[PDB]
Order: sequence, then structure tokens, then C-alpha cells
Amino acid sequence: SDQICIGYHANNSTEQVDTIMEKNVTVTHAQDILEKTHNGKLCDLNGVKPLILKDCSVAGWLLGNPMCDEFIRVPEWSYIVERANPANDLCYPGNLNDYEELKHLLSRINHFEKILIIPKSSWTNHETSLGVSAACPYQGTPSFFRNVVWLIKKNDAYPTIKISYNNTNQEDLLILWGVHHSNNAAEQTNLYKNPTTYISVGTSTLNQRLVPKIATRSQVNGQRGRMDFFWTILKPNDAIHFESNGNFIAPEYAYKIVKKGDSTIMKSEMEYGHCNTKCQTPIGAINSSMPFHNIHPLTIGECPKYVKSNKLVLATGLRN
Amino acid sequence: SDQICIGYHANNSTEQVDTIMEKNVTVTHAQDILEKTHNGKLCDLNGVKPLILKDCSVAGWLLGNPMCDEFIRVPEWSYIVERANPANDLCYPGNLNDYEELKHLLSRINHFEKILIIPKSSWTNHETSLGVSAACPYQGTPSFFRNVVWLIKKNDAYPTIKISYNNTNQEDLLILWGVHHSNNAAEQTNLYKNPTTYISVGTSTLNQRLVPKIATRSQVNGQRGRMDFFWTILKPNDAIHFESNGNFIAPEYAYKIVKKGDSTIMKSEMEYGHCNTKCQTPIGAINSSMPFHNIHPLTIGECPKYVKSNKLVLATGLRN
Amino acid sequence: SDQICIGYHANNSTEQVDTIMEKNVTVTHAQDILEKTHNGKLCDLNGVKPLILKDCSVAGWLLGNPMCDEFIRVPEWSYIVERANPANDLCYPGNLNDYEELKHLLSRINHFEKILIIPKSSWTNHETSLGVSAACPYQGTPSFFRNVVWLIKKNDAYPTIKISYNNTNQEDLLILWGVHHSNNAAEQTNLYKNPTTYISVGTSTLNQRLVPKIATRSQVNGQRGRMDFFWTILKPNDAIHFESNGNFIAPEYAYKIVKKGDSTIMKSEMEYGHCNTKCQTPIGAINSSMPFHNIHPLTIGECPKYVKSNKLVLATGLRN
Amino acid sequence: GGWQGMVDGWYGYHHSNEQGSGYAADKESTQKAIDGVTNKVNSIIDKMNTQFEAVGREFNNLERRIENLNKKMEDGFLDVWTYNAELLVLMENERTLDFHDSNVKNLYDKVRLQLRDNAKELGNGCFEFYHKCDNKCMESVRNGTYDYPQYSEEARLKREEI
Amino acid sequence: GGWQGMVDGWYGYHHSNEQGSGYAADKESTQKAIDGVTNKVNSIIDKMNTQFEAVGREFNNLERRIENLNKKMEDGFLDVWTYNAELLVLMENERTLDFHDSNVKNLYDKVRLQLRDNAKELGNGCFEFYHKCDNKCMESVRNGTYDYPQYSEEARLKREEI
Amino acid sequence: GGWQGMVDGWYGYHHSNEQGSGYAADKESTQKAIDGVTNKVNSIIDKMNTQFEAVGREFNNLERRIENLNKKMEDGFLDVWTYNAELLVLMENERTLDFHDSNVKNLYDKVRLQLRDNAKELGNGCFEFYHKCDNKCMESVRNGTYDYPQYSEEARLKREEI
Ligand SMILES: *[C@@H]1O[C@H](CO[C@@H]2O[C@@H](C)[C@@H](O)[C@@H](O)[C@@H]2O)[C@@H](O[C@@H]2O[C@H](CO)[C@@H](O)[C@H](O)[C@H]2NC(C)=O)[C@H](O)[C@H]1NC(C)=O
Ligand SMILES: *[C@@H]1O[C@H](CO[C@@H]2O[C@@H](C)[C@@H](O)[C@@H](O)[C@@H]2O)[C@@H](O[C@@H]2O[C@H](CO)[C@@H](O)[C@H](O)[C@H]2NC(C)=O)[C@H](O)[C@H]1NC(C)=O
Ligand SMILES: *[C@@H]1O[C@H](CO[C@@H]2O[C@@H](C)[C@@H](O)[C@@H](O)[C@@H]2O)[C@@H](O[C@@H]2O[C@H](CO)[C@@H](O)[C@H](O)[C@H]2NC(C)=O)[C@H](O)[C@H]1NC(C)=O
Ligand SMILES: *[C@@H]1O[C@H](CO[C@@H]2O[C@@H](C)[C@@H](O)[C@@H](O)[C@@H]2O)[C@@H](O)[C@H](O)[C@H]1NC(C)=O
Ligand SMILES: *[C@@H]1O[C@H](CO[C@@H]2O[C@@H](C)[C@@H](O)[C@@H](O)[C@@H]2O)[C@@H](O)[C@H](O)[C@H]1NC(C)=O
Ligand SMILES: *[C@@H]1O[C@H](CO[C@@H]2O[C@@H](C)[C@@H](O)[C@@H](O)[C@@H]2O)[C@@H](O)[C@H](O)[C@H]1NC(C)=O
Ligand SMILES: *[C@@H]1O[C@H](CO)[C@@H](O)[C@H](O)[C@H]1NC(C)=O
Ligand SMILES: *[C@@H]1O[C@H](CO)[C@@H](O)[C@H](O)[C@H]1NC(C)=O
Ligand SMILES: *[C@@H]1O[C@H](CO)[C@@H](O)[C@H](O)[C@H]1NC(C)=O
Repeated sequence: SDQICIGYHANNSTEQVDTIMEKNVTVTHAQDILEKTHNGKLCDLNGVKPLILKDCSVAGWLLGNPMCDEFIRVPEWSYIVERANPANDLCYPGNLNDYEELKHLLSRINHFEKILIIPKSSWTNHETSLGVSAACPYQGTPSFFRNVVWLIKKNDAYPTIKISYNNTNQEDLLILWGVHHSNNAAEQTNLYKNPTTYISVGTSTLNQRLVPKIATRSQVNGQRGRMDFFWTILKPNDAIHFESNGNFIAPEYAYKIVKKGDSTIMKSEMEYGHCNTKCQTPIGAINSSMPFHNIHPLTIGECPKYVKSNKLVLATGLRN
Repeated sequence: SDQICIGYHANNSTEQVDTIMEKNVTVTHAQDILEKTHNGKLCDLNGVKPLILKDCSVAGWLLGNPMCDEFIRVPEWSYIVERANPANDLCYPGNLNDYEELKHLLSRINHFEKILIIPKSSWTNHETSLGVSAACPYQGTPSFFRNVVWLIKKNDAYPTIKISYNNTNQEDLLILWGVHHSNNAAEQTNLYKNPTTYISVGTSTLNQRLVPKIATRSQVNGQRGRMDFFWTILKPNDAIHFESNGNFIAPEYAYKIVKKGDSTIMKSEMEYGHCNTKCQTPIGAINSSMPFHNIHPLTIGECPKYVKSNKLVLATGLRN
Repeated sequence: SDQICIGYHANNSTEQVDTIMEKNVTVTHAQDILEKTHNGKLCDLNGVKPLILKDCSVAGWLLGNPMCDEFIRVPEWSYIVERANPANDLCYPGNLNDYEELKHLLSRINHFEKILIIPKSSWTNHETSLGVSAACPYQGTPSFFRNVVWLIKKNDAYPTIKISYNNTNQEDLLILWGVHHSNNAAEQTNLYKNPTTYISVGTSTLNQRLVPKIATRSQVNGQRGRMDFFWTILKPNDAIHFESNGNFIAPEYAYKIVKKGDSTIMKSEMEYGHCNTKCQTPIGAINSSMPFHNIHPLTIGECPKYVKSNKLVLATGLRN
Repeated sequence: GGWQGMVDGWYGYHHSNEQGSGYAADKESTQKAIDGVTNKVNSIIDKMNTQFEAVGREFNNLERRIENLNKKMEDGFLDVWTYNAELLVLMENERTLDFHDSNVKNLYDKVRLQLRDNAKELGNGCFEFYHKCDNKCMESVRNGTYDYPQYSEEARLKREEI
Repeated sequence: GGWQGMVDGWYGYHHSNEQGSGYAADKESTQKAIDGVTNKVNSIIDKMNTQFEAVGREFNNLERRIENLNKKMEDGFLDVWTYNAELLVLMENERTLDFHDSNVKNLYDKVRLQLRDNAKELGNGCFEFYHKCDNKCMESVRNGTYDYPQYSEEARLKREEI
Repeated sequence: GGWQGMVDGWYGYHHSNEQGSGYAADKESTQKAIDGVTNKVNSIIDKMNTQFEAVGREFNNLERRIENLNKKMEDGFLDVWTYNAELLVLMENERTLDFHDSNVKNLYDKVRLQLRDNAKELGNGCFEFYHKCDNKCMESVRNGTYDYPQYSEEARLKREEI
């Protein structure tokens, strides 16, 4: 006797899926909406390459620690990659003021150009070749940060410096300078003659005065002295006014800077991978349309939403 | 032969609705739960009016920049509205310390009243009528912040000031004063006689010392000098103790203040609209019970949840 | 005439439940997923006891305010509990620098041990027994913070102190010291002889210089003077170098500290309950597997998600 | 398809007999759906907890890290609310439409039950009677009181004819 | 309506014949519902990710902007979790009740299919037999083995009697 | 159970007659389910708003309070998105499976309606014809054109025969 039956598809899929009332339900077809993979590499972000600092910190790179002696132009970048512990940082120990906000400012940069603003030869009444230290070697011989100048007394004098630099460029300028904290009265006269010293710095917004702290400290990189560095953004028609009678670490170079956009500092040990992406993680780039991912929380770019899951599997087919 | 049928409503609605499995489904009735509209105006918030500053910054208003004289009282307010770029701010250039925390403190105020605390006439041994500047004009003529006094040497002397003010009111007092950074030794003796000066300020909590920074700076509003202003909340039975031998910008007026709640500063170019609301945005007030809105993120009040959508349409009726 | 019916369970449950389309639906069985209860007590967190400070602030406890004489010697703790307003804080008025970050650092501590680092009897050329004040009474008699020493001139001299302490322990050391702001020139010579004084403090990272602010201030706890305290973490092989010719409040004791994890400061008026929990609130511990709770927002531990509800009731049975 | 002619409700009947035809809305089940759909919308609205917040831009040019923290927070909640609101609307729309479906198919069923073999399921939502069903007969199927015995035999004998 | 009598399960049968009446729960489909509803509750509970956090008020009187930032974050999450939790409970309650419905109507259907015209759908969940259904006949409909031929004719002739 | 043999679709027919048996898929309702399930997935994907963010660790060792604030925000959103994603998948899976069910039971009903008493509902998804249904008859029930008139009599006779 003739029969017609109504039924549904089946196959040898083992794909399993959970439901709010049932677990481990085998189905015919399924789709995972969790992105689990990455390409293992550091990539450009929307067409622009990161600034990969390698064994230098942002500070060492900026100030020109002579172990970072590699000053190549990258004139723009989309993020900065630093190692967890760069080996080259402040070779001569001390500080960089507002360092984190500076790194944040520099995280993404549309135009960056190193320019000479105050040539070494312009210091006629001070020594410009004796401010070097075993703490900052270059080719094993004592040296110093290459973008600033540690002025020393000449003959037996340090006349009071009064200079100004006008930003005649069309771009903001990032300028840096510093103060040297000497160790005692003898060292102070030995280097600068004048025992009681100061540095004054003025722009249209800046109004700074630095005074050395002549005191006993522990040794770092062989030195008990310290150098405290400071910075400012000198706007296109403004000028910066320096005055000092000692302990002044002067600008030499400075940087034309155009901003446009923000990012952050990525900590990764990886090297450039000659790739492009919309979503970078410190262990590799993500290339996905999926709405969720479980790769890494410290992402830069436009990424899926980070979650704690192994598996987000939607049923598409039937019970099997 | 007779027939009965079962069926359902239909109409000439074109309303469309999406479903998780179907798009562009025409339905009979529908309801949008996204608030898209606002009244285009700046309103009171729960019955209390904002402080609308117009062409002044909070600093210019507080210090009494003479282009802001206009001192009508609002004795209380629910939020402050400042223009993106108020024209009148620190006429004599410089700073106001902790400015952003001050603005946040003043964002919402339950009682606010200007009172005289140290009358001009009380300065018998200093000049009180020569501290005016072309940087702070009133109708083309040199003037100065109206709530503080720029004291000058008298005869050829500036004896050391030692004064105190006890807060005998029942309310906290917001008090402001400043230090003048002169440009060089000649100007310093010209204005204050004494070359090496200071200001000391003490209360039950405050323990401050200010020292002028006599240095070269760029011109702003015609001036190379600067004035750095500072503030404190003097509690009802406390006293404030000032001491200075120069460069002191002294309180004259001060403000009774009662705090209660918190708010923030709204940036808007709009003017008051003689309306009331529970939810203000910088482009207009929202009056809604809807759970979501897409008007503006910078809301003050009790608002729906902000989202990125054009349209949140629930089906209420049938397919059509 | 014979009949079979199909039906379902019913009972005399009054449990009610809402649905998205219906309210107040009586059901057979129901389950509330909102945790509403707590044990009313302060407990250990994952096996480790809190530091319960009672009538002392962290500052008063750390510096050894003599009304904090209750040093039961907890060598580790998981969180700190303070009362809303500890009565015993800086008995001699002033400040503790970076107080909030310090508290955050000390919120959870794996090992904590008070050790003597500079014995009182080591100060041969300064008075060590005269630095006491009615502001810091013990048993009604004048005293002082027990972990630091208020050095005074001896004979009629205060020779310049130059000392250093090397951390020969295997653990970081939390060290504290302070500067005394005297009230006028007479008091200054009376206590320290030298009129113009300073304190310098140096480690491998620290480079500090403190100068007293000799000025008029209001009375607090009977005193117009102030003491500003400062701290540092001295790493295992580093040394700290102190130099002063006056106004120096010197370390005596310090603390071996091992860190490991982070927590925060809990404000509670309650009492230790000899209990353990995963989730502490300031009104009691929570012991639950429920996904939500409405007890209190200021939780420490792993808690359910805090919500504003009375009731989250899932139907398990049928309509009744 | 659905019916333009039915104006007094959401679900109902078209009856075609001797006295003329016409539409009648099922009052009770229409009201059920209105109450339910109304409760749904209100629940979606009323369950939202609203609180006072003041949102501005209070951080300066040397507090950009904290400003970034606020940005991530703001953008974060915007992402959460957008996705939830959009999906909630999608899901509840699916359900609302399925709810209407189910209500209509319950009407059809409760009629099919009463009629049994006294009528012929045309398979387009309509029932073709094997007997003569006046306006009171029609009204009776509508309020669930139609009496099957009354008509069995007239239907029993109109059947085996064709 | 539901049955105060039936105590050994969630869904079942009341049988009314000569030997006396009584209730019998359907074991299998009752267990299916208990498992499913139990899984639902556990899923709602077990899927919550919980992590250690320490929540306090660590900012001072000149850090009110940051404190505000923390407030907006805390309140933000409270609003997210409140809405989600409340709506989740509302939606899953709707479904749980519909699930019971669907289970009962599947029982009714599988009986309706066995009986066919040997019984009369009373329309209140009950079937009125056109024949004599003893306690073994009753048991047979319950375990899906009721045999339609056995009774057709005793029914076919009590049916054409009305 | 489901059918290994049906290879060309999701829902369909197995026909068992004289010329041999075989499976055929119902095109229309299979396509409706593929469209719907495809929409569901794309909706769950496409409704996610994605925005640029830069997530790092920019706070120093004396900014641990702010760092903690960021931690609570990050973990917060992770807890929100984890729960919502996990539950969403659980709930939509339930619905997708119920959707398939409902589609199959609607196929079954549209056949049941063409056949009426010319066949016997076996109650396992199959229809047992009371007449002889060749491969063209079979094809006719499949494309909805089965002609009930042709076969009424032959079925009437074979039905009354039992
Ligand atoms: C910074 O310099 C500009 C430009 O100054 C002129 O060009 C320079 C290369 C140099 O040779 C100067 O001597 C020139 O004066 C200043 O802007 C000018 O200011 C002058 C002086 O009052 C004014 O009359 C002009 O209008 C401006 N000229 C141009 C070309 O813009 C500027 O103010 C200097 N800034 C500071 C803060 O000192
Ligand atoms: C600040 O002022 C108050 C009030 O001063 C009194 O009232 C004035 C109007 C005037 O007549 C004064 O001479 C009075 O002294 C001081 O409070 C009084 O002083 C102490 C408390 O510290 C105590 O002897 C009194 O009971 C207080 N009386 C009242 C009515 O409050 C207060 O001490 C002064 N504060 C400082 C820091 O000096
Ligand atoms: C801090 O002291 C350590 C410990 O060194 C020694 O033991 C002390 C108790 C004391 O007796 C010292 O004189 C001893 O030298 C110093 O550690 C030494 O490091 C230096 C190298 O810089 C070297 O002379 C020693 O061999 C080291 N010994 C050990 C055990 O490490 C350390 O340098 C001192 N640091 C400072 C900043 O003073
Ligand atoms: C559910 O399934 C989990 C993973 O399943 C694994 O792969 C499938 C294809 C099977 O071969 C299964 O046996 C494998 O282990 C299990 O590990 C898990 O324990 C299961 N959970 C329950 C509640 O049954
Ligand atoms: C869905 O429809 C969108 C535009 O629809 C328009 O608005 C409504 C009010 C109707 O009246 C209709 O006539 C209009 O065309 C499109 O943007 C979109 O592409 C459509 N969806 C699909 C799947 O094509
Ligand atoms: C629903 O019920 C609300 C309060 O419920 C009360 O407590 C339960 C346990 C019962 O005893 C109930 O009868 C009580 O009223 C009412 O206050 C509320 O108005 C009701 N709302 C609606 C829409 O029915
Ligand atoms: C990501 O994946 C696709 C498909 O696998 C691949 O071809 C390409 O590398 C990526 N595409 C885009 C649009 O980023
Ligand atoms: C908001 O709109 C409602 C509803 O139309 C209106 O009646 C009410 O007065 C308005 N509320 C305010 C505060 O303007
Ligand atoms: C929590 O409650 C259980 C049982 O309700 C009780 O025995 C004990 O007090 C608590 N258990 C744990 C593990 O803290």
C-alpha cells in the first residue's frame, strides 16, 4: 500500500551546539561567531606603519641616546611599539617630565621631522664638547644624548646665557631641554663655576624656573648626578626664551610635529611583518568580520568585542 | 452552501519593521522607541536655571575681568554654560590654579553671593589705584580684574603685609588671590621696591608659599608679565593669613558658597530659552519617556540611553 | 459514558511572576535569581583576614599616632577597613604626601614587618627626647608619632645631619620622614638654631628637597605648625641618603613589604565575624552562586553583578 | 492573505450565508493581543533605569590619558546599548508576529473543533458547511456554542451525493 | 484549567470509566520539561562570568572629575545589568509558559490522532468515547498502543445513532 | 528521526509506491529556512557597532588608582559582552531548532490538507494512501496539484472495506 512521508535532512556532521534548555545537541550545520585566530605579526594600521622602537624607549629615541644612534626618518606612524623593557632609555640617569602624556601625544603622528634649531657652533662663550659621560658611550668612548647639549664652563667662566628661538616653521615644534643636578659644591664649580644657578624658560604659555638639587644620591649607570628633562610645544609664531648661568642641558635639535589623531603605546616583542590590518594585538593582527574575539585585550584599531569564551556556535541546520 | 472563515485585520499602513529572520516586513501598526527630537533650547534643569556665561570664561567672571562687569546675580544654578571660546578670560595673561576642579566645584551651586572681605581703603601703606593695565581695558582705558587688587609700592616702599580674615559668615567662602611675575629687576623695583619677594598664605589646611619668576617671556595681550591666581575654600570658623613683601594680587571680594550637588560645564552657543527640562543637551532639551535616544552624547540630567541608530521600530500590529 | 482528559499539575502556591506580555501570573513553582541576603559581618577574603583599623586612619596607624597603640601584629591582609571618620589620624596636623596612592599600595599586602632602621640612641649630636606635643597625647601626657623622631637642637646647636641607610633586607622597605613647618623666626631658632634650613633625600630614583614654610596658619589640634610627611619604597640593594640642618622628622622604624596583589580601602562600621568569604560588602559578606545581587555597590571580591531590583523571579512551573 | 474589510478588531470571521455576508471581529482574543502587545512595549520602556549624570569634557591638554579612558567608557556603553537595543527590537518583532499567527491559528482550531464533519475544511482558512447556517447559527460558532447534533444528519446526507 | 489532583507529574491524563476514575502523569514528557527548565535556570546562572574587583572611593577632594568618571562608569554598568536582567527574566518567563502549553498540546494531539472518530472532542481537553474503554483500554491510549480497529464499529454505530 | 537519504534540501518527501521509492526535497520551504537562518546570522553579526579604540597601559606607578578604574571598566565590558554573547547564542539556538520543527509541521499540514480522507494519517509523519499513487500522482502531491476528485471513489471503497 502506497505511502508518502514528510521528514527532514540528515548528514554525518558531528557539530554540536547548546541551547538554553539542552546541551550537546548535534546539528547538521553550524557557524562559530567567535574570532579565535590571528596572523602572528605586527602590521600597518590602515595603511600606516607603526614606529617600532626595538631596544629604545620613547625617551631614548627622542633625546638621542647614542645607543639608539639609528636616526632614520619615519615621518609618520599610526602607533608606537615598545618592548616591555627597552635596554636604552636615559643613559645618563634622571627623568623626563610628563613622560606618559608625551608618549600619548606621540603615539600617533601625521608629520614628524627632526630639525636643527640651535647649532653647537653658536655657543661661543661656553664649552660644547666636554659634556659627555661614560654613562652614555658611543663606540665605547664617553658621549651623550645627541639632540641636546651639556654646556660646560669655558676658560674658567660660565656667562649668563640669554637666547631665544622663534618658531618660523609652519608646524608646531616639540622642544626639549634639561637641568643637571650636580653632587656637591666642588663638582658644581668644576663644571659651571657659578655655585648658585638656575634655568628660566619662557614662551607665550610656559613660565618655568629650574634649580639644581645638589645632594647625595645612589649610583645609577655609574653616576650619582641626575638629569631632569622637560618639554613644550612651541606654536608656529611663538618664541622660546632661555636664560641660565649653569646646569643647563640645551636644545640642539627639535621636532616639527603635526598631530591629527590619537593612539597608544603597544608593548610587544614582535617585529614588523610587512602586512596591513584594521585591528592589531600585541601577539598578532586580527582579520575578521566576526562580532566577538578572544585573542588579547590590548588591541589598537577597530576590533570585535573581546570576550572570555572558547566557542560561540550558532546552529544553522537541523538536529542530526 | 454556507461558509465561515477565520481571518485577520489589514489596512493601508506602509510602516515597515525588521525581524531577526526577515527584513522590510510591512505591518499594520508600529511604534518607534528611539527618541529623535529635542526643543532646540537651553533650559532650567528640574526648576533651576543654568549660569549662562556668554562671552566670559568661568575665570573671567570669577575674577571680574572688566569686560564681564555685568554682575547680575544668579544666586543658584544647576549647570554652567560656557561658549566654546569665550572672548573674555584672563585679560592680564597667566593662570588659575586647579582651574578644572574649580569649574567642576562651581558647576552646580545651591547658594552663591559676592561679598566684600578686604576693602581697598584698608591698604594704608600701599598704592591701590596704580595696578591697572592696557591688557584689561574698560572702554579703551586701562583697568583690571574687579574682585582683586594689584597692590603697588607707596612713597618708595612696600612694607611687609601681614593680615588675616576670619570667615564670620555661616557659609564657606571661595577666596582668590594671585602672584605677579615681573619681567626684570628694574620693573620689580619700579613696582614693588623690594627685589626678593614672596607671598605666604595659611588657613587650617592651606600652607602656601608663592615666589615670582622674574624672566623673559613672549607677549600676550601686550604683556610679558604674568599673573598666577590661586584659590581656597575658607570654612565657616577658619581664618586665612596672608603675608607678602611684593607681587601680591590681593583679595578684595570673595564668594559665599553653598554646595550640595554636582554637575558639569556645558559647551553651547545657544542662549536661555525660558523652558524647563529633566535632560539637557548642548543643542536642545529632551522631553521623553523613551529608553533610547540619538540626539547628542554630552547630556546633563536624567536621560535615555544614547545609541547609534536612526530607528528602533517595534511591531505592534500584524503583517500587512 | 467513558472519557479521557489531558491536563496538568496545580497546587496552592501563590508565587507570582511577570512575563513580557503579562503581569502578576500565578505559577506552580518559581526561582528568584537575585541575591538579597548577607551575613551582616566582616570576613576574611579567600582565607586572609582584613586589616581592621578601628578608630585610626591608615596614616595614624603607619606613622604610629600614639592613640593607635593597638598594634596586633598582622603580617598579611587582604583588604583594609577604616571607619567613615577615624578619630585618630595626624595628631600633629599637616599632610602625608600621595596619601591615596599609598593607601592603595597598602590595601593588600602579602608580607608586612615593622623593623627598626635608625635607632634613637644613634643621634649623638641632636636631642631625641624633646620632640613631643600636646597635639599627640599618650595617657593624657604629651607625646608623638612613635615611628619617626622629631629631632631638636642639642646644647645650642643642630649640626648638619648626613646619614644613609642601606636596605640589606631581601624585601622592599617602606620608609617615611617629614618636614616641620615652624611658625616664625624665634620658634625656628628655639627648636633648631639654624634659621635657614632644608632636607635632602636621595635614593637611586628619589631626588627630593624640602624647605620649611615659616608662616602664619590657623590652629589645628592646638597647633599652628604643620608636618608634611613623605615616603618611598627603597629597593633591596639601594640606599637612602638624608641630609638636613633642621626641621627634620627622621625615620626610626620602617616596614618590610611584599606586594603581590591589589585591593582597596573599605569604609565600614562593622565588626570582624570570624568568617570567610569570596565577596565582602561594607554591610556584610555575600555567600551565593546567584548571578545578581542588590546588597551594596562597594564590594571587594568576586561578586554577582550589582543591580537595582527587588526581585528577579523565573518561572519554573506552570500557570496556577 | 489578510482583510481590509475587518475594521472593528485584529482577528475575526467572514461569514457567507443566505441573509448576506459580513465581517465580525473576535472581541476577546483581539483584546488579549492588544493587552499583551501593549504590555510588551511598556515593559521594554518601563524596565529602563534612568539616572542623573552630567556628561562633559573636563580634562585638559595634559590629561589626555584620562580623557582617553572616558572615551573608551563612553564608546563602550554606546556599543553595548546599540547592539542590545537593535537585537532586542529584532527578536521581539519576530515574536510579536509569531504571536499573531498563533492567535489566528487558535481561532481556526476552536472552530474546526465545533464543526467536525458538518463542514468541509476548504484549506484556505474557510469552512464550507454541509448544511444551512443562518445568522444565529453563524453567531453560535463565533461564541463557541454551536451545537453539532442539531445538524449532523442534514450534513450526513448532503455528503455522499456528488 | 489545571488539576489539583495530579501529584506525580507535570502533564498527564484523567480517565473516567466504569471501574472508577483517576489521574496518571505522563512520565516521559514531564521529565523532558523538568530537564529543560532545569537547564534553562542553570544556563542563566552558570554563564555569568564573575571576576575579582575591589570597589572603593580612593579619590580626594581635588580629584572630583575622576571620581565623576568612576561614578558614570559604575552607574552605567548598573543600568546595563538591571535592564538586561529584568528583560531576560520577562522574556524567559514568557517562553517557559509557552513551553508548557506546547508540551500539553503535543500530548492532546498524539491522543487525538489515535482516537480519531472513535471519540468526540468535547473541546475542553477531554475526549468522550463512543464506546466502552476499560482500565486496559485507558492504559493503551496512554502508552500509544490504542488500537482503532478493535472499537471502530461499536463507535461507528453509536455515532450514526446521533 | 531525520533522513540520511535526502541530499538536495532541508525538508521534503519520501515516497513509497510500486515503481520504487525515493526522496525529494521541498524547494520552497527549504529556501525559506535558508533565507531566514542566513538573515539571523548576518543580523547578529551586522548589528555590532565597531569603533576605533587604542587600548594600552599608559598609567605609571603612582597612578594605580586610575589604572584600577580602567581595569574595572575593561573587566566590566568583558563581563557584559561574554554573558550577552553566550546567552544570545543559547537563546537563538533554541529558536532556530523550534523554527525547523515548525516548518516541517507546516509541510505535513499542507499535504494532510490535499489528501483528507483519500489517505490515512499513520502518525509518524507518513500518509498511507487508500488508493494507488504512481510516480506522477506522487509528483502531484509534491507540487501541490494532487487532484482529490480522481481518487475519491477508489478510496471510499477501500476505506469502508475496513
Ligand atoms: C617671531 O618672528 C616673527 C617674524 O619676525 C620677522 O621675521 C623674522 C625672520 C625676523 O627676522 C624678525 O626680525 C622679523 O620681525 C614675529 O612676527 C612678526 O613680528 C614683527 C615684530 O613686531 C611684526 O611687526 C610682524 O608683523 C611679524 N612678521 C611676520 C613676518 O609675521 C613674531 O612676533 C616673533 N615672535 C615672538 C614671540 O617674538
Ligand atoms: C574666627 O571668628 C570666630 C568668631 O569671633 C567672634 O565673633 C566676632 C563677630 C567678634 O565679636 C570676635 O571678637 C569674636 O571672637 C571665633 O570664634 C570664637 O573664638 C573661639 C573659638 O575658636 C571661642 O572663644 C568662641 O566661643 C568663638 N565664638 C563664636 C561666637 O563663634 C574663631 O575662633 C575665629 N577663628 C580663628 C581661626 O581665629
Ligand atoms: C648596600 O649594601 C650592599 C651589601 O654590601 C655589603 O654588606 C653590607 C652589610 C656592608 O658591609 C657593605 O660594606 C658590604 O659591601 C652593597 O652590596 C655590595 O655591592 C657592591 C657593588 O656595588 C660590592 O662592594 C659588594 O661586594 C656587594 N655585596 C653584596 C652582598 O651585594 C651595596 O652596593 C650597597 N649599596 C649602596 C647603594 O650603598
Ligand atoms: C559535551 O561535549 C563536550 C565536547 O564534546 C567532544 O566532542 C564530541 C564530538 C564528542 O565526541 C564528545 O564525547 C567529546 O568529548 C564534552 O567534553 C563534555 O563533557 C560534554 N558535556 C555534557 C554535559 O555532556
Ligand atoms: C528596505 O527598505 C529600505 C527603504 O524603504 C523605504 O521606506 C519605507 C517607508 C517604504 O515605504 C519603502 O517604499 C521605501 O523604499 C532600503 O534602504 C533597503 O534596501 C530595503 N531592504 C532590502 C532587503 O532591500
Ligand atoms: C500586581 O500586584 C501588586 C502587588 O502585589 C501584591 O502582592 C502579591 C503577592 C499579591 O498578594 C497581590 O495581590 C498584591 O497586590 C499590586 O500592588 C499591583 O498594582 C498589581 N499590578 C497589576 C498590574 O496587576
Ligand atoms: C581577511 O580574510 C580574507 C578571506 O579569508 C582574505 O582574503 C584577506 O586577507 C582579508 N580581507 C580583508 C577585507 O581585510
Ligand atoms: C513633555 O511632554 C508631555 C507629553 O506631551 C507634556 O504634556 C509635558 O508637559 C512635557 N513636559 C515638560 C517638562 O515640558
Ligand atoms: C555559605 O552557606 C553555607 C550553606 O548555606 C554554609 O554552610 C556556610 O556558612 C557558607 N559556605 C561557605 C563555603 O563559605
